[PDB]
Amino acid sequence: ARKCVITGKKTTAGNNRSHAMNASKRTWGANLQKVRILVNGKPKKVYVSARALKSGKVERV
Amino acid sequence: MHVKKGDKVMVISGKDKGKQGTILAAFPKKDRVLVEGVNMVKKHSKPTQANPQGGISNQEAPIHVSNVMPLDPKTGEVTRVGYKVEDGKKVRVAKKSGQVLD
Amino acid sequence: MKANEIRDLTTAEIEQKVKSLKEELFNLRFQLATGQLENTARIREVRKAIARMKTVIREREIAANK
Amino acid sequence: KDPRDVLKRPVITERSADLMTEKKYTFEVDVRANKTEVKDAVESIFGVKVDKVNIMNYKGKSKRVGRYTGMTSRRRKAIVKLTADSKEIEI
RNA sequence: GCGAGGUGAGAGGUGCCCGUACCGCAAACCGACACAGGUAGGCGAGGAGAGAAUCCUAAGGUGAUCGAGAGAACUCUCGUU
RNA sequence: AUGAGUAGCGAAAGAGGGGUGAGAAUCCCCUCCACCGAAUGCCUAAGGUUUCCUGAGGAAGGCUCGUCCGCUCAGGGUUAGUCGGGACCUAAGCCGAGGCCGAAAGGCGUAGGCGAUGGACAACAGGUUGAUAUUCCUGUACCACCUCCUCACCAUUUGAGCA
RNA sequence: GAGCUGUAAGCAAGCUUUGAUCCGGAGAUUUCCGAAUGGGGAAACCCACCACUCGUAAUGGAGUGGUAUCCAUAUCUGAAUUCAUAGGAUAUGAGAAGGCAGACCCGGGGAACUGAAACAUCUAAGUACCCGGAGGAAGAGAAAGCAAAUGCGAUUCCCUGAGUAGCGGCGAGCGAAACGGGAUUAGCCCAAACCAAGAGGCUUGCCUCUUGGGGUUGUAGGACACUCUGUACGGAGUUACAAAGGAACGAGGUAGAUGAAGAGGUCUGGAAAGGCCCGCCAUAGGAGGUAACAGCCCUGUAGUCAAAACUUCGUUCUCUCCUGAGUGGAUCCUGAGUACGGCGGAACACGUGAAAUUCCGUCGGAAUCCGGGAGGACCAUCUCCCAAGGCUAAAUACUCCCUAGUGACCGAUAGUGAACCAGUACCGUGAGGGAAAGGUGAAAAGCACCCCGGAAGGGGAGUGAAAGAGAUCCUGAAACCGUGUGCC
Ligand SMILES: [K+]
Ligand SMILES: [K+]
Ligand SMILES: [K+]
Ligand SMILES: [Mg+2]
Ligand SMILES: [Mg+2]
Ligand SMILES: [Mg+2]
Ligand SMILES: [Mg+2]
Ligand SMILES: [Mg+2]
Ligand SMILES: [Mg+2]
Ligand SMILES: [Mg+2]
Ligand SMILES: [Mg+2]
Ligand SMILES: [Mg+2]
Ligand SMILES: [Mg+2]
Ligand SMILES: [Mg+2]
Ligand SMILES: [Mg+2]
Ligand SMILES: [Mg+2]
Ligand SMILES: [Mg+2]
Repeated sequence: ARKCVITGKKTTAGNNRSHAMNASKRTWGANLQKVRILVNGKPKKVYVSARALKSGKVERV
Repeated sequence: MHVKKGDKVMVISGKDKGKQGTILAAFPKKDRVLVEGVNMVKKHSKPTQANPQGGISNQEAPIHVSNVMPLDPKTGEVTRVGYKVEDGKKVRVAKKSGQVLD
Repeated sequence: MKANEIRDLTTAEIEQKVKSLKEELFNLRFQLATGQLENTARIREVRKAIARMKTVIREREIAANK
Repeated sequence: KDPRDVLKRPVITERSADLMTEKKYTFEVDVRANKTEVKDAVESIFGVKVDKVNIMNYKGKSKRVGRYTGMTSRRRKAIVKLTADSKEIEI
């Protein structure tokens, strides 16, 4: 799924709000990005959120 | 039951109240017994393969076990029943006198 | 055959008795079908004898593997 | 498995009696026995020589006793033909 | 590729499980019914005939699960004026 | 209950003579007549699931009756190497190891499978029961496989043969 | 401890004091389907491979065991590609799978009818429902807390605060918390500084990772220095604070045992347990049954006992584990893409509002002890705490089930849909919907025999207290259907 393998950031639900305050359901996506990282010490390319990449601890291969 | 096949009991209730007789058969599931000479019924039997003539038979009918009491060996009066261990074997004792029945 | 007697035999001896009882049961079922069997009570007794013997055989197998 | 688990009981009917003149014996057999098993069992048990075994399955019959209704057990009937030069079965 | 034993013929032998009854243009299936309905496919004879049309018949099947009278009005289905 | 002993009793040719029986327009047999006959015949699906055959019964069911029945009660009846299906093949479609995708549940999909309505595939004639028949019996065949055997031929490391 | 072979009559054949049937504990067996798992499949069926075994000359046949996927562990190989890695093979696994108790719990998603007398903000409602994770409980929890006192001292739940403060097309409505009174109580463990060991990058006297020690807090604590002290004398513990194991004993659960006192006399009656006249027992006058209503007839009850085996709890012992005080303010440590902020939403009783506090997506982004957070915008002062790590029992919620019981609960149109062979019959392609139907008698003593009839059904005769109790068999109302006739 569109869930960050490292931080777990995934889609979350909430409301959209019009000016008249009408509420309708919507989701917030994680900013997931295809990157090569170590998965069990074996470099696989998986989806990681930009935020998890921001640090730099998540090293690309 | 407090009585068993073979015991001489007195009938304490019913038309045959006061009559003594031997238990010919016990029916523990129904709490009824068969007492010699008590509760005679007239069965209207049809001719069958076993009995070709049929006829109206006189026959003992079971009575409820709570309508009979065993007799005391000493006095010959009715007694309630108790139990004691004797030689590593439980036996019925006549509560009135104390003596063993069987 | 009560269980105590069954246990005194060896496994080889018991399985033979099973075969003998199977012969008895087989003949009894044939007699019943033809209406030539009087003592119907024998069938159930033989079945329980076979069960009894199989129970003792299996008991020994279990004590062996343990 | 033992031969005597395969054969259940003989079938004793006008039809089976007729077949016993042609040296064919009708048996009820275990519902899982194939006709090869039937052939082997008859030889072992009765000490005869089997020419061929024909076999058929019978459905349960619908049956009623008062308000209660149910099915009879399904059966498997084997007709065992002996060879011309074989000993007959004794029953 | 596999391979020291092979190929062909004859003789002998082995060949398991499931279905198999009966209805199936029907009183047995689908229509609540022993219901003027519906139900794929194979065979489907003779005379006249182009013909599986039509009429009368063969093989074969069937006489239809309320009847006996009467022969009014009227209704339905027909015939002639 | 009333409507009411009213509507209806669901397309159609029956008649008589015997029989059975407590009882017969209605069941059985006989005779003649009548109807279908590109079907109202024969076979065989899907489906039903014992309704099939024999004997007995007449409560209920059967639009009447009933001695009768596809009904009730007892028994009995379905036989395959060759027919149809599986130990053969695949179509549409379905499922799907890993895999791809998706808030979750799940969706999609590769290899590989399943899946006839199709492809492949060896038995015919006659006889026989109240009830089964390319199945049982008689006769004469065929297909695959196996070798305690027999014969013929070939070949034993470019060595027949299998594939 | 004397009969038994179920309902369930019947016939048949048998078993049992050499102890059956029956009751309880622990075992064995446990076809096929089902997560179903050797493969397939239209659940309960079909077809295989590998070892071993039965059988045949052999084929064909049979029995037992193994053979799903994923995950974990070990071993062997290792592509494109050189080393490698992916991948593949073998072995090892009481690893997972599925179900449910229609309940309770925590989350992911999440309505509409309806209310507002219309309706969109709002309400219904974070409800119904779907999904995931679970546990016997779950969640929360050992102060970056509540407060504003000569303060309190984890969390949870009950009372109260209070329908208050507030929120709100300030409409309909929504609606706290703290203090106070209670139930229950319980506290702990890491990360970092530092020490020791070991290893790889040599980044080259530095660094990272890995082990053990050390250490856990706020008018500061710890490291580090100083002393004092223990190293088990003594303390704790498998419910947190490390983690398994074994005994002895006690009290229970899962069958049972024993257990007082009237056939008292007499009266009706088919039958006394009732009436009348007398007794007696009672730690037992609960209850059911027995031919009408029984403390003294039966099973029982009060009371006192009982366990080969299995199981629950408790207490001791064994066993296991374990130092904690004071003085320093040189230096060092005290949880970073974190706290927090903008933007977009959500949760807080609180609808963006003056909006503190908490959570999510996206982007930006601190201080780090001379430090940091909160006290409802925000600043200053003061007061109280020390976040960005984890664990933690009890009080609480619920009941499908087990045991024992209770009811100014129902009594067959009631009470469960279901007192009865009911989730059945029947209806539906299916999901699904869904009934009707209790009573002979004390005892079958269930009407021998005779008469009419083919039978059904009757009339006698018998049984019974009663057959006007004869199988839809207690009582038997009204509608409705008849027969006879006093008046018209
Ligand atoms: K009594
Ligand atoms: K023609
Ligand atoms: K009633
Ligand atoms: Mg067959
Ligand atoms: Mg046929
Ligand atoms: Mg004219
Ligand atoms: Mg009229
Ligand atoms: Mg008609
Ligand atoms: Mg017929
Ligand atoms: Mg009729
Ligand atoms: Mg086909
Ligand atoms: Mg409204
Ligand atoms: Mg007692
Ligand atoms: Mg007593
Ligand atoms: Mg009475
Ligand atoms: Mg009811
Ligand atoms: Mg009564």
